[PDB]
Amino acid sequence: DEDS
Amino acid sequence: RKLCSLDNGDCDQFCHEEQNSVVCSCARGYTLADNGKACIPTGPYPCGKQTL
Amino acid sequence: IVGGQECKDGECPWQALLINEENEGFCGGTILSEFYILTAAHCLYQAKRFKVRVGDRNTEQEEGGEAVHEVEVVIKHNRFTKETYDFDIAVLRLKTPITFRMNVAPACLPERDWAESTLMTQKTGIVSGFGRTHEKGRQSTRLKMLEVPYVDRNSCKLSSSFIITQNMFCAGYDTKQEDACQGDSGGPHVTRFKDTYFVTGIVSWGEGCARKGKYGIYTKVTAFLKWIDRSMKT
Ligand SMILES: [Ca+2]
Ligand SMILES: [Cl-]
Ligand code: NA
Repeated sequence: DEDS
Repeated sequence: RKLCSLDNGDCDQFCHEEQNSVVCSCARGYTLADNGKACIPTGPYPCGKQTL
Repeated sequence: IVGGQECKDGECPWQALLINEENEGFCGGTILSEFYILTAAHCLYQAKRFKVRVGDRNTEQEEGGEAVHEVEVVIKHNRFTKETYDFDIAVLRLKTPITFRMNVAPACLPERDWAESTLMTQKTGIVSGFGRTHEKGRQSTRLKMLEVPYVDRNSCKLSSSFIITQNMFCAGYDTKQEDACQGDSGGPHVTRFKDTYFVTGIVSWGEGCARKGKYGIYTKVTAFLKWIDRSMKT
């Protein structure tokens, strides 16, 4: 994701 | 009424407002006291406390 | 740490020290729980193999109370970039659990919205580490702490030759000779609130150390609370  | 902006809603730790009322909560390793305010450690080295 | 003072025994018990192959400290960390340490992603590039020491008060002698733990897993933010130091965060899962004791205890993770509205609006936080005691100087053998004022985002962006992202904040002094420095990265910035210390920052970067017109730059832990939680579920 955008926070992986 | 209590507010998080005044004495942290009387909360020991976390304060938030839900449906216009203060709700207190605590970090992991603490239990919210019966009064709905205080945070009671569940063991001897609770987070965020300097050691004695 | 430039300026500040030595931590007394029991006063900074959440500090961890990342030690390299020659058992020398090169970065800090914050104890989150028995198995997890918070640190800076950029520290991962500074030793090819490292372990974690807890309970140390004097790096140049074994005093009792120290313990070393091997790392099982490193969990690095996948958006970390050396271009800007954005996303300067990693979590370490230890192979063996820490035994909490005198001088060894976790810092609390705060609730995210309250952290932003209540913790980040406190006047000061506390940064600690074994890093250099002056810019281009030597590392401290003793653990030091330092109270650092929060600095507002506008002032910090004005002061800075490099981008300040939403994942960073600034703390310290304009001209007073107190700041974090090289060797402190990864270590705790904690904010005290009603007698409990909460993790609010990770020492990340700066232009020099304690330089006039520059601040210390910290990873903003509130921006990563969900990420930190998830990091303990790989
Ligand atoms: Ca020692
Ligand atoms: Cl241990
Ligand atoms: Na400065």
